[PDB]
Formats: sequence, structure tokens, C-alpha cells
Amino acid sequence: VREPGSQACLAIDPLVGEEGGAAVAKLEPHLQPRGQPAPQPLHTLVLA
Amino acid sequence: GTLKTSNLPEELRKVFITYSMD
Repeated sequence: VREPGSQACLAIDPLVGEEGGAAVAKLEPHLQPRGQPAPQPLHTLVLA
Repeated sequence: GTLKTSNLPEELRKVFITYSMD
């Protein structure tokens, strides 16, 4: 008989870098609000 | 609303009309 002492099997486990991983970022455009005095289209009429 | 007046010079105020009798 032989003993597995020296030849024992190996388990594996990755060295995950999640602890130092950057996050996913969401973008939102800062709308030029119409609540603030934004301009409007100058629909014109004629006084005949 | 607000009022407005055009700066259209007098030279651009000339118009010509072509038509038929009916």
C-alpha cells in the first residue's frame, strides 16, 4: 500500500478581485429645465 | 403675448400680381 501524504489532491479557489472592483455607473443628462425660465418658440400672429 | 414690428425697408414692400380674368 502507498500513502497519499505527498501526492494528496489539490483544491482550487480563485483570488477574486471583486473587493477592489470598480462599480457600474449610470449616466443622467442634466436637462435644461423648463421649470427654470427656458426659452419658448415664438409662434407669431399678424394684426392686419 | 408681446408685440413686434418688422424692419422691412420700403424697397422690399413692393409686390407684383399676375392673374386671369375669371
